Amino acid sequence: AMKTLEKVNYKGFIWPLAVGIVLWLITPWRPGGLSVQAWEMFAIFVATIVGCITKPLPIGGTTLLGMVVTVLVGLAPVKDVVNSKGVVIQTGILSSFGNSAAWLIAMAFIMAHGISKTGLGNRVAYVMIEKFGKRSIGIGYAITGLELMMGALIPSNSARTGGVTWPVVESISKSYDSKPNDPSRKKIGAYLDFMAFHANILSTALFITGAAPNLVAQQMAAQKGYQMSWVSWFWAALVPVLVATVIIPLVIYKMYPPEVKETPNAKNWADDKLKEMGPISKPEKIMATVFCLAILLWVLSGFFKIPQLDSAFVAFLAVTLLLITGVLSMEDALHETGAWNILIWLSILIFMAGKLISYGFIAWFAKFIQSEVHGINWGLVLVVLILLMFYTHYFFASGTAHMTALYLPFLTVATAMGAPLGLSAMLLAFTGVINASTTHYANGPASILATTGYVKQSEWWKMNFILGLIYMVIFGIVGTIWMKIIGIW
Amino acid sequence: AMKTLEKVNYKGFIWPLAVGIVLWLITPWRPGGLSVQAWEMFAIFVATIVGCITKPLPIGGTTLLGMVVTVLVGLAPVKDVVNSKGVVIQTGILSSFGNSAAWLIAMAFIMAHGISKTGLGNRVAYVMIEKFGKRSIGIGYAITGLELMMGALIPSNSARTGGVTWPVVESISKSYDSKPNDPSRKKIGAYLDFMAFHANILSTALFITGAAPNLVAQQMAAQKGYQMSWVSWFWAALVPVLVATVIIPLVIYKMYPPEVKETPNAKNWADDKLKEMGPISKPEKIMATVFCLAILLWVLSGFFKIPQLDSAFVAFLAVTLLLITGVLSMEDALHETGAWNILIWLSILIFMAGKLISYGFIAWFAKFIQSEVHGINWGLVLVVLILLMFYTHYFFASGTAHMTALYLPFLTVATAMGAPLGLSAMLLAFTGVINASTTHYANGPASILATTGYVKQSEWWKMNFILGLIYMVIFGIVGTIWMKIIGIW
Repeated sequence: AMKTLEKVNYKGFIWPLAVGIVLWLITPWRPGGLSVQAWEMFAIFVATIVGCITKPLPIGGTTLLGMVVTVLVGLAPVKDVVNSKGVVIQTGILSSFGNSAAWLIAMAFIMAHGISKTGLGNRVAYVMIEKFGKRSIGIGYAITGLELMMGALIPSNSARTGGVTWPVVESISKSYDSKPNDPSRKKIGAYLDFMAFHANILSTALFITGAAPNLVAQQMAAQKGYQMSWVSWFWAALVPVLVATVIIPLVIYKMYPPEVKETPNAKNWADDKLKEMGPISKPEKIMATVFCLAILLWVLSGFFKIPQLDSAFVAFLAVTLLLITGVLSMEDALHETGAWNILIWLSILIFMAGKLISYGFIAWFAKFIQSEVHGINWGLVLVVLILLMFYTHYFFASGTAHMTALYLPFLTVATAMGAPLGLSAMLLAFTGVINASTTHYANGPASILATTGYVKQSEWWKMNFILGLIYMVIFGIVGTIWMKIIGIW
Repeated sequence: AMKTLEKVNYKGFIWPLAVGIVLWLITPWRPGGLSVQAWEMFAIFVATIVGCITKPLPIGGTTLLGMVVTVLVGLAPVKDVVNSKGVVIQTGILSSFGNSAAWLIAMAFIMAHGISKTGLGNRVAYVMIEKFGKRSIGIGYAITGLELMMGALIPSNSARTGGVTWPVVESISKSYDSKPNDPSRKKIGAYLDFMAFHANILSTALFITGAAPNLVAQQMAAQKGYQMSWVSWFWAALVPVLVATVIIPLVIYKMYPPEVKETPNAKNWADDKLKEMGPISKPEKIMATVFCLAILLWVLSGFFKIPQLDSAFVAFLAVTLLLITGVLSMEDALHETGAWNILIWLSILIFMAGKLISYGFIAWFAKFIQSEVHGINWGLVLVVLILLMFYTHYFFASGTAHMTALYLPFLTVATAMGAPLGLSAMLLAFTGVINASTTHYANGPASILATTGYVKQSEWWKMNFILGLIYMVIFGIVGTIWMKIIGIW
């Protein structure tokens, strides 16, 4: 019954494969000490990322093409190759899909559809349109304050983004007639999408329990003899985080203003639509009960490290509660396509970047940086190390892997050339937080919010580059002078 | 705006939950030598399967609830617990989803949607409705011939079902107005679904390359000192397979007839609808070409063991070709809910059965049966071993794992009690083939065809039980005397 082919953007293929081909041919001229497979994997990964920007096919199609090409040129098995002694000496593409980040985000997508089905989403949206809808930046500051308060309680940033702030932004933009993948997207949806992302960055920076890279940094710094202690982290971050809480939202507002900037009659419009919506119903009350069990289990996860409190498992059990309760048919959860899309593409990207790690590319880079800096005072060693830890996150889809790979090497560099370990440790952990202001695979929240269709990826990458400059300036300078005002060095 | 709740079948919970609770509560009197964790995992598994038949929720919902319950009672982590030397000492629930069987079947589901989207399916359906179909048992024997022909070439049984025979059955039954999850299913669809399953069983029985358990059996028999020789297997199976090729289709036709048994004008109807479909189009030409590249890559799978020829990867590569050409939009591939349903539920069931293995349940069973059979002549030893090898496949979601677990133990039993090594090696390998006539998770094809909505699972299990009796009689006795005519025992 199909007559013509789907319109495919073939020009989108010109840039990635050309880039890949060119870097393929530069394999004889690799830096030395590397590996031919390491350089080939770098080539395929960069080609795939450029494909995620030039968009031949949606990102799922581009990452599927990348994964298929990866297997085709012999850089990754399909099944895990097992040691002899049980170890997996090289992992295949099918294990890509047993990833915690992807599964947490996908199940969070399913519960967000639950929220919007009940009608709870629009109830929360109208409550917040009444209390801050007068002036859009009021709503923006509302959700940044909400994220900042959640930072100290919900120890995983992806749970905060996919469970709370993204449902809020979606609801609010639906009540404003702002739908994704549409010109309509720019009435308020895109500004609040980007603001949610950077609020998540700020909340991760404020608390040592904002994201797992923070705790990796804490363990690695403790290995070298420096104890971060929540209050230590909090007091070191308080003033730079506040300077950022004022600078970043306003630079976003000037750079990415939200079309509709004032709703002078927001209070009465919101009250009317809450009155017509009627009192809360039993599907919405059930949904709220499951939502607060998800929040409470995520918070207890912070104190009890057990499987039953795993952030992905909390989402799984929340959705199975949603199924047994009757809020959600399983045909409702099945054709909620964002979950399976993110499962495909984010798992493939995490796998390819992990291969970048496992072939010795990041290790070679750490060794290169260890050998290249020698005749310099420790202040400039610190500036250069902050810059390198920042910009190497273009080659990471995790954050925990980034810290595991480069935090202890860079920290040993800094202390080996005279810099004080507490200051350097704090600076590098902060850079590990502000790394998120880069790619769409930087962390979980970046993967959610760069893909919802409200913010194009041109704008995402460019504005994140600008904000990364501002974040580094803020944290570097303000945090260094604040951290000796408090006595850390 | 949701008004009232989705209807949930709560009575469906009584039987599984009752069974689970009682099997939990009799844990102290477990058979002895069995871990409490093995017995508890057994209880959860039986509860989940009983739920898949009593249906408190769709199969995805019940297996998800089962997996959540598994984690809740401390029988499975969420992340893999790794040794401190790379070994995995306990496997978590997220690794379940990097499964080749589930992913192969899911990508085949999306490629079948491609076939039926282009209109290629209905062209194939009308060609065979014109060449067979005036009498529906003609269609049944046609698809049985198709499976029999593919058995010697395409080494994966699920690839044969999901890549070829299921699209054929769906196409034909859509052209016969026999449509799933409704009474209309009984015009011809259910008959062709069940007949496809058993054609796949027979073709797997005919050739030593019919499914992976065959090659596991041959390697184990060589470990014990008996060499199967393709022609060996073919010659030993041919006459029993022919007796089955005559008996089983007729027993299915009498037991499960297809309401529409005669189409007196089938050839002219098919010629009419082929005339009006018009000449083949470029979308269908592209789809047919990628289909036959999939088939040739699957046949090369039989001779070259390389990742680029992996049957799951071949499915991935076929779908990415379908994406590059434009046959399939990526939103088309995203809202095909059968693929994600099969991924979820089949991955969870394979995971739970694996836990059945890894906790030592099947090992205790092998040792118990080793202790139980002692004072009996070897003919009765062979009968009871065939019976046990058949009926233990209710506690297996793989088949390869079943063979790896119990084939060499049962064979050492049989040979240790006087039986001739070639005879029971062949009898147990045949039993491993005809094991499929059991559950809906028996093998890949069983999970595909038992779930399409054409065959209820009540009738599936019951009719599979009857046909399993018939399969055992045929293969056991007829194959034993036929294998005595040849120089085997």
